[PDB]
Amino acid sequence: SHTVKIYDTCIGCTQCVRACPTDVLEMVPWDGCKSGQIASSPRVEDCVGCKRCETACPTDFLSVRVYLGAETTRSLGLAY
Amino acid sequence: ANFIKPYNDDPFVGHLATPITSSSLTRALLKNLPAYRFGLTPLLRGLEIGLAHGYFLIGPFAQLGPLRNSDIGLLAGFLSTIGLILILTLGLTIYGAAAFGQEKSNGSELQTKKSWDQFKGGFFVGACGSAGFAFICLSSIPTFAL
Amino acid sequence: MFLISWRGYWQELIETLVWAHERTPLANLIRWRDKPVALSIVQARLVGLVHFSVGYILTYAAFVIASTSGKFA
Amino acid sequence: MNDFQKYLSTAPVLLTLWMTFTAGFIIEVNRFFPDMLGLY
Amino acid sequence: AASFLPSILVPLVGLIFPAFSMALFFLYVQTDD
Amino acid sequence: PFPTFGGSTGGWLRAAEVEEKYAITWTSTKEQIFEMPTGGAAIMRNGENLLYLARKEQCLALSTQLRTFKINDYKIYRIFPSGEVQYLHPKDGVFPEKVNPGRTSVNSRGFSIGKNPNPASIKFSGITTYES
Amino acid sequence: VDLDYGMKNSYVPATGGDGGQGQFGAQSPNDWRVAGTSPVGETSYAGAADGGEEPWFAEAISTVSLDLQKADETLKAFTKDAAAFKIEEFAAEKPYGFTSSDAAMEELVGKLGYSKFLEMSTKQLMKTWGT
Amino acid sequence: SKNVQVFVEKDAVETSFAKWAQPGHFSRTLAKGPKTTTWIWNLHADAHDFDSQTSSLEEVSRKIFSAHFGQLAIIFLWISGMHFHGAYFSNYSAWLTDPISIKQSSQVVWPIVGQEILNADVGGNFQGIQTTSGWFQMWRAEGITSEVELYWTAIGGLAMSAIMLFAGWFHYHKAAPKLEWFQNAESMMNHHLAGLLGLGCLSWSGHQIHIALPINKLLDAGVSPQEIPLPHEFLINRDLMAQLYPSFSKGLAPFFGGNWGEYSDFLTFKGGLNPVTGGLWLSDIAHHHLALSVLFIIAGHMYRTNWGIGHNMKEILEAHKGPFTGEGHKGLYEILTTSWHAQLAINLAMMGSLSIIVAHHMYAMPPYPYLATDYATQLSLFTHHMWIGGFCVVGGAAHGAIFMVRDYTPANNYNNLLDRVLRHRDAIISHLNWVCIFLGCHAFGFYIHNDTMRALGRPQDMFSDKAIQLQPIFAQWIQNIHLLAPGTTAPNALATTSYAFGGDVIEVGGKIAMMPIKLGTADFMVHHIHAFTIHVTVLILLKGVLYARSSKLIPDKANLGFRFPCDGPGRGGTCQSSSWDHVFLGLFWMYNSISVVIFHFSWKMQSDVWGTITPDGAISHITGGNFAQSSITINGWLRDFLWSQASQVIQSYGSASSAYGLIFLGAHFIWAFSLMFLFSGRGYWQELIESIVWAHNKLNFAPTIQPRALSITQGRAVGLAHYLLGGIGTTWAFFLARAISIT
Ligand code: CLA
Ligand code: CLA
Ligand code: CLA
Ligand code: CLA
Ligand code: CLA
Ligand code: CLA
Ligand SMILES: CC1=C(/C=C/C(C)=C/C=C/C(C)=C/C=C/C=C(C)/C=C/C=C(C)/C=C/C2=C(C)CCCC2(C)C)C(C)(C)CCC1
Ligand SMILES: CC1=C(C/C=C(\C)CCC[C@H](C)CCC[C@H](C)CCCC(C)C)C(=O)c2ccccc2C1=O
Ligand code: SF4
Repeated sequence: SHTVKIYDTCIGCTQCVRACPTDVLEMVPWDGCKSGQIASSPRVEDCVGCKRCETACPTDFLSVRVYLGAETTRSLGLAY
Repeated sequence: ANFIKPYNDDPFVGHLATPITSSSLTRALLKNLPAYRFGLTPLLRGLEIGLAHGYFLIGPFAQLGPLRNSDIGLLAGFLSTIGLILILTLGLTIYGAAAFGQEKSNGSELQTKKSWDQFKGGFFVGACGSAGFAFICLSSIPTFAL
Repeated sequence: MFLISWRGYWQELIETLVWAHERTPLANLIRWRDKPVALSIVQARLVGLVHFSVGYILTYAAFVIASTSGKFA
Repeated sequence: MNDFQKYLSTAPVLLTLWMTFTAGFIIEVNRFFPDMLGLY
Repeated sequence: AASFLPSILVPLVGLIFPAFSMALFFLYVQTDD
Repeated sequence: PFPTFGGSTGGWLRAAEVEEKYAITWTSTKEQIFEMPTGGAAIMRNGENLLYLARKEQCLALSTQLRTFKINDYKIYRIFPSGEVQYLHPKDGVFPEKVNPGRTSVNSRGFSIGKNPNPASIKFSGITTYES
Repeated sequence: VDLDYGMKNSYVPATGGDGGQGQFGAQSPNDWRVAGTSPVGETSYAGAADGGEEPWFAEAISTVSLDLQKADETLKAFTKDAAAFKIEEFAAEKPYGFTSSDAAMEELVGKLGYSKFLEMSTKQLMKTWGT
Repeated sequence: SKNVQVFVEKDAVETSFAKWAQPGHFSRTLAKGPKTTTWIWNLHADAHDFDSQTSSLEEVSRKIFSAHFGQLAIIFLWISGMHFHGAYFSNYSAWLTDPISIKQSSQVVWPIVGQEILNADVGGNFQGIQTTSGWFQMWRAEGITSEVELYWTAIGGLAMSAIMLFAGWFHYHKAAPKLEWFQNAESMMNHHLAGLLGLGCLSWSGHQIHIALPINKLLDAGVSPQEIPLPHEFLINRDLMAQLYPSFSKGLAPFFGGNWGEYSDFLTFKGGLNPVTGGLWLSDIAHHHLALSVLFIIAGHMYRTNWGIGHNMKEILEAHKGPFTGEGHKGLYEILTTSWHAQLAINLAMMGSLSIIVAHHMYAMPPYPYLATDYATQLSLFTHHMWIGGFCVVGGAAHGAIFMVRDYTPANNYNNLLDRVLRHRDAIISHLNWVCIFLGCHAFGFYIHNDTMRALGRPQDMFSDKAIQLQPIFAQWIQNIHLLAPGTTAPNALATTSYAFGGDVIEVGGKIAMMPIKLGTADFMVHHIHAFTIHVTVLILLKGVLYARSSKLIPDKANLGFRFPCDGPGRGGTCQSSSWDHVFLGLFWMYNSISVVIFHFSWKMQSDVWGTITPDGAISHITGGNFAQSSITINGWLRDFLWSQASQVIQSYGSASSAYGLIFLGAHFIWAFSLMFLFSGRGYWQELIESIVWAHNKLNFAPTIQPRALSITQGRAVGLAHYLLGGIGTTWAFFLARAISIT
C-alpha cells in the first residue's frame, strides 16, 4: 500500500519503530552511524499512513518518509 | 438475573443477546416471515412479500396525492403505486446482476442469480395485484353497521 | 458543513451505521459490494467549494434578474 | 518592589498602559481641537 | 402534430433516460471485467 | 482461555469471518482488570489468555496496555477464513525496537532526502521520484 | 503451513504509488464480497455457519479460530530461519564439544525453551552450552 | 474521631510577587522559557488547567476553592456598579412616579465626538442610554423608593467584594483546607440545602413580608413615593402594618398556635397577575418562598454527618441495581467524590438547563412590576438566559469527556452502569443517528414542501391551517387542563398560573401584558424543528463522550488526549477525531438551535400577544398575526421577519439607536472574518510567514521568539469564537433596536 523509505541520515534512535501503531518498522544492524543501527520497513502492507513515525524523527529533515499511495482494507483501517 | 448476555456465548463478537434481539416473540416472528421461512420457493417468497407491500402503498398516494379530491383520485393512486413498484423492481434486477453475476449452479438458494430472478418476478406480480385488490376494496368501504 | 467539519468525525459515525445494517434482520439480506467509507480530505474540500460556488452564483443570478426586471420591466 | 516592577514590565501590562496613554492623548486632542478634516 | 412533442419527450428525457443511464453506470462500476 | 468479559456491540463483524481475523495471546500471574480496545473492562485469567480482534492495531494497542502490567510474552496471529494462521508479532522473537543480528535492511535510500530525482526527469516512466 | 498462503492473493502491485505485498501479503486470499443472509435451512457465504433457527444472525456465529496446539506450529515455522541463523552463529564460534546443528538446537532449546532461545545472544548461548 | 471534622494547613503558600515576574511558572514545560510564539498562546490556554499543573488532588482542590472566591468578588463588584450607576446616572426617581411613560436609563455617555447622540431623550428631564436589564422593576418590587438606598447597597457590594477576595487569599495562603475536608459530600449538601437555600428563602420572605409588600401596596394605591413611610417605620410600628394587612394586629400568636389561617391577608394563593402593575402578586411570592424554605430545610436533614441518623449516599446508590443493569450505580460515589470534572459536568448541565427554564417561566408568569409591558426588557431577558443556558449545557458535556479521558479507571468500573453504556455505544449512536435523520427530513421537509407548493400556485396542497393541517393536539389538551385547574384540580387557587394557557387579556397602560397563546399547525412545525436541533446537538456531544477513549478507527485515542489535532492523514483521514473537536462542532449546532428558539419567541409574541388594546375590545398586535400563514414557509421568515423587522437597525443612523446599526454591521464583519480560520489550514499561513520573516531578516532584524502560525486546534478555536460573537452580536442589535421601537 503506502511507501516508507529510510535515508542515510538515520541515527538509530529507534524512536520511529517505537511509535508505529502497526509494527511496520524494525531496527536492523548497520555501520553508517555511531549507534550501529538503521531502521527498515519490512511490513509496509500494514502501514495506515499515520505519520507518527515522521513526527518522532529527530533529524533535520525526516530520515523516514511516508508517501501515501494505493489504499487497501488494512491501510484504510477498516475493521468492518 | 441478567437479561443481556454475549451472543452465541462469544464474548468477543459484536452483538448481544438482548430481550429484543433474542426473545421467543422475535424468534417466532422472524422464522415464519416469508423471507426466512422454511420450504418456500424463491417465487413464492417474492409473491408473499409483494402481496404485503403493494396493499399498503396505494393508501399514501390515494389520500394525499395531487388528484386526491378528484373523482379519479383512486385510479390515479393505483397508477402511481404501479410506477413505484416498477422503480423498485428495476432496483431488484440491477442488484441481482451485480451481486450474483451471470451464470449460477447451486440453485434454490435465494442468493443465486436464478433464484433472485424468480424472486423478483414474484414480487412484481404480487405487488401489482395487491395494489389492484386494494383498488377494488377501497372502491366501496363497508360501514359494518347492522 | 464540508468546509468546517472534517473526516474523523464522519468516519466514526459511518462505522456505527455499518454495524446497524449488518445486525438488523431483513435488511441483512441485502449487502454492499463497495465498503462504505467517509469522503477524503481533499474530496471534501472540493465538494464544499463547489457547493459554496454554485450557491453563490445562483443566489446573485436571481437577484440581478428579478430586481432589475421587477422594477424596470 | 523589584519583582513587582518586573511584573509591570511584562508585555501585556506595558501594552495596556501605553495604549491607554495613547488613546487618552488622542481623545484629549479631539476634546480641545475638535472636528478637523485637514490642517485647517 | 409537433405541438404534442413537449408532452411526449419531456417525460422520457427527465425520467426514463436518467434512470436507464444511472442503472448502466451502476452495472458498469460493479462489474469485474 | 478467554478472559472474562460480558460482551459488547463493538466486537468483530463479517469481515472477520469472510476476509480475515486476528488473535492475541499472553500469560498472566494474577487476575486483573484491563480495558479492551473494543470498549469496556475485562478481567484476565491467571495464566494463558486468548482474545480475538478485527484489526492488528487493536491487538497492538492492547499489547501496550499489557506492558504496563509487566507482561511481555504476548503473541499476535492472523487467522484466515480457511484456517491458515500467520505469526506476526514479535516476528523474530525479538521486539522490533531491539536490533537483532540477522535482519536485513529494506526500503533504504543511500542519500539525503534532498537528493531524490526531479519529477520532470522521470516523466512518462511510471515510477515516482521516491522510487526512482 | 503454507507460509505463502497470504502472499498468494489476487492483489497485483501497481507501477508507482504502492508498497507492494510487503512481508505477509497485502490482502486476504479470500474475497470479502460475499452475499447476505439466507432463509432457514440454507447457506450463503460458501463455508458459512448454519444459522439454525436464527439465520438472521448467522454472521455472528464464529467458525474461524486458533488452535493453541496449531499456534505452536505456526510460531515455529515462521521463525525457522531466524533459529537457523542463531544456531549457525553459535556453531561458528567454536562450540564446546559440538555435535550437530540440529542436535545442538534440541539441547539448547530443551533448556531455555524455544522463545528464550530465539531471544538470546550467541554469547549467552555459548555460556549456556558450556556444559 | 468525628466522621466530619475540619482539617486545615496553616501558612501553606508564601505571598510574594516573584512568581508574577516568571510567566509560565505553573507549567514545567512553559517554565523553561519562550522560544516561539506558541509559548505565549499556551501560557493562556493552560492557565486554569490545575490537573495538568499538579498531580495532587489536594492541591488542585485548594486552588479551585480560592478561585471561586475570586469569581464571587467579581460578581459582587458588578452588582455594586449597577446599583451605583442607578443612583448617580439614572432616572429611577422619575420612572418610579410615572412608570408607564418614562423610559428606563442607567448609562450616560460623555460628550466626546458626537457620541452624545447616543444619549437619548428617555424622559424625566434626563438623557441617556435605554437599559434593558430590568433593574428598575426589581428595585421597585424590593421597595427601594429612594436613590440613597441604592447608594448604600452599592457600598455593601464593594465591601462584600473585598471580603471575598480576602477569603480567597486566606484560604490559599494562610489556612488551606486539606483533602479530607473537601471530601464531605453529605455535610456539604446538608449545609447548602438547608442553610444556603432554606435560610436564604426564609430571610427573603422576611424582607418581602415586612418591607416590600407594605410599600408596594401603597405605591400601587397611588401614594407618592415621598409620602410612603420609610422601611424601618413599618418594622417598628405594628399598627401601620395592621392598617394595610389587618392580621399583624394578632401578632405572632397565631403562628405559634396552629391558626396559620389568620395570616391569609399577606400569604395568599391568588394566582394570575396584578391588574395595576401586570406582575405576580407579591403576597403569592411571599408564600412561595416561605413554603420553599420549609421544604429545603427539611431536605437538609437527610444525610448522615456525625450523629448516626441520616442516609449514606454510597449505600443508596449501590442498592439501586436491577436485572438489566448489572452492578447498577456502584462506583459512582467514588467518581463524584474523586473527580472535579465529573462533578462539573453534572452541575454545569443542570445550571444551564435551569437558565432555559427561567426564560420560559419568567415571560409566561411575569415576576416583576411593570416588566411585561416593557417589551424590550422581556425580549432581552429571554434571549440572554436562553444563551447562557446553551453554553453551559455544552460545557457540561465537554467536562464529561475530559473525565473519561483523564479520570476514568477501568478497575473501579466493572459491570457498572458506565461500563455497560460504553459496551453498547454503537447501538446508542446508531439509533440516535436515525432519529435525527427522521426528524430532520420530516420536519424541515414540511417547510420545503410548502415553499414549492406556494411557488407553483398550488396553495391548497400546503401543510397549513387552511389545507392539510397538522394540529398540536396533545399540547392543546394540556392547555385546557391547566385552564380549568383553578377551582378543580387546584381548588384553593383563584386563577390560572399563567394567562398563556387561557383566560382574559391583562392590559397595563393600554398595552397587552399577557394573553392566551394559541397553538396551531405552524406551532407544531416549529416545535418539531426544535426537537431536531436539540437531538443533533446531543448526538455530536454524546458521541464525543462515549468514543473519547477509543474507537474502531483509533483504538488508542485515550493516550492521545482530550485535545489532539488528529492522528494523521492515514486511515483515509483522521482529522478532528478528538473529543474536543466534538465539542467544537456541538457549539455550532447549539448556536443554530438557540437562534431558532429566540426567533420563534420574537415573531410569535409580536404577532399573537404583544400589542395594544382599545378601551373597548380591539386588539392590534405589533405584526398583525402574520405568524400563522407566513411562518409556514422559509420565504416567509426571510420576508415577514428578517427583512421586515430589520427596518429599524438599518434606518438607525442619525438617531440614538445608531449604535445598534454600527454593531449590526460590525458583527457581520467579525462573523465573516472567522470563516478564514475555519476553512483554511496552518500550512499556508506558516509558509506565508516565512516569506514575511525573510523581509525582516533582509533588513538585519528579526524576533528571537520565532514567529509561528497558530496551532491547528487554536485555529479552530479562534474561528468558533469569532463566529459565535458575530452571529450572536448581530441578533443582539437586531433585537434591541427593534424592541426599543416596538416598546
Ligand atoms: C443548510 C446547511 C446544512 C444542511 C442542510 C445540513 C444537513 C445535515 N447536517 Mg449539517 N452542518 C452544517 C450545515 C448543514 N448541514 C454546517 C455549517 C456544519 C458545521 C458545524 C454542520 C455540521 C454537522 C454535524 C457535525 C452534523 C450535521 C448533521 C447533519 C444531518 C442531520 C440529519 C438530517 O436531518 O438529515 C436530513 C437532511 C436534510 C438536508 C433535510 C432536508 C432534505 C429534504 C428536505 C428531505 C427529503 C429529501 C430526500 C431525502 C431526498 C430527496 C430526493 C431528491 C431531492 C434528489 C444533515 C445531513 C448531523 C448528522 O449527520 O447526523 C445525522 C451531524 O452529526 N451537520
Ligand atoms: C419530507 C416531508 C414531506 C412530506 C411528509 C410530504 C408529503 C406530501 N407531499 Mg411533498 N415534498 C417535500 C416534502 C414532503 N412532502 C419536499 C421536500 C418537496 C420538494 C421536492 C416536496 C414536493 C412535492 C410535490 C411536487 C408533490 C408532493 C406531494 C405530497 C403529498 C403526496 C404524498 C405521497 O405521494 O407520498 C407517498 C408516500 C409513500 C409511498 C410512503 C410514505 C412513507 C410511509 C408511510 C412510511 C411508513 C413507515 C412505517 C410506519 C414504519 C413502521 C412499519 C412497521 C409498523 C411494520 C403528501 C402530502 C404531492 C401532492 O399532491 O402534494 C400535496 C405532489 O405533487 N410533494
Ligand atoms: C421531467 C421529469 C419529471 C416529470 C415528467 C414528472 C412528472 C410528475 N411528477 Mg414528478 N418529480 C421529478 C421529475 C419529474 N416529475 C423529480 C426530479 C422529483 C424529485 C424532486 C419529483 C418529485 C415528485 C413528487 C414528490 C410527486 C411528483 C408527482 C408527479 C406527477 C404529477 C402530475 C399528476 O397527474 O400526478 C398524478 C399521477 C398520475 C396521474 C400517475 C401518472 C402515471 C405514472 C407517473 C406512471 C409512472 C410509470 C413509469 C414509467 C415508471 C418509471 C420506470 C423507470 C424505469 C423510469 C407527474 C406525473 C406527484 C405524483 O402524483 O406522482 C405520481 C408527486 O407526488 N413528482
Ligand atoms: C461592572 C462594573 C462597571 C462597569 C462596566 C462600569 C462602567 C462605566 N462606569 Mg462605572 N462604577 C462601577 C462599576 C462599573 N462601571 C463601580 C463599582 C463604581 C463605584 C466606584 C463606579 C463608579 C463610576 C463613576 C463615578 C463613573 C463611572 C463611569 C462609568 C462609565 C465610564 C467608565 C470609565 O471610567 O471610562 C473611562 C475609564 C477610565 C478613566 C479608567 C482608565 C483606564 C485604566 C487606567 C485602564 C486599567 C489599567 C490596567 C488595569 C493596568 C493593569 C495593572 C495591573 C495591576 C492589573 C462606564 C460606562 C463614569 C461615567 O459614566 O461618567 C458619565 C463615571 O463618572 N462609574
Ligand atoms: C450554612 C453554611 C454554608 C453556607 C451558607 C454556604 C454557602 C456557600 N458555599 Mg459552602 N460549605 C459549607 C457550608 C456552607 N456553605 C460546608 C459546611 C462546607 C464543607 C463541607 C462547604 C464547602 C464548600 C465548597 C467546597 C464550596 C462552597 C461554596 C459555597 C458558595 C456557593 C456559591 C453560591 O451559591 O453563591 C452564593 C453567594 C452568596 C450568598 C454570597 C454570600 C456568601 C457568604 C459567605 C454567606 C455567609 C453567611 C452570611 C454572612 C449571612 C449571615 C447572616 C446574618 C446577616 C444574620 C456559597 C456562598 C463554593 C464556593 O464558591 O465557595 C467560594 C465551593 O466551591 N462551599
Ligand atoms: C463553571 C464553568 C467552567 C469552569 C470552571 C471551566 C473550567 C475549565 N475548563 Mg471549561 N468550559 C465551560 C465552562 C467552564 N470551564 C463551558 C461552558 C464550555 C463550553 C464552551 C467549556 C469548554 C471547555 C473546553 C473546550 C476546554 C475547557 C477547559 C477547561 C479547563 C482549563 C480552562 C483554561 O484553559 O483556562 C484558560 C481560559 C481561557 C483561555 C478563556 C479565556 C476567554 C476566551 C479568550 C474567550 C473570551 C470570550 C469573550 C467573553 C468575548 C469578549 C468579546 C469582546 C472582546 C468584544 C478548566 C478546568 C480546557 C481543558 O483543557 O480542560 C482540562 C478545554 O480544552 N472547557
Ligand atoms: C402494528 C402491529 C401489528 C401489525 C400491523 C400491520 C403491519 C399490518 C399490515 C397489514 C398488511 C400490509 C396486510 C396486507 C394485505 C394484503 C392483501 C390482503 C393482498 C391481497 C392480494 C390478493 C388477494 C390478490 C391479488 C391478485 C394477484 C395476486 C395477482 C392477480 C390479480 C389478483 C387481484 C387476483 C399487529 C396488528 C400485527 C400487532 C401489533 C403491532
Ligand atoms: C457528511 C460528510 C461525509 C459523509 C457524506 C456522504 C457519505 C455522502 C453520501 C451521499 C452521496 C450523495 C453519495 C450517495 C450515492 C448513492 C448511494 C448512489 C451511488 C450510485 C453509484 C453508482 C455512484 C463525509 O464523508 C465527510 C468527509 C470529510 C469531511 C466532511 C464530511 C461530511 O461532512
Ligand atoms: S506511517 Fe504509521 S504505520 Fe506507517 S510506518 Fe509510520 S508509524 Fe508505522
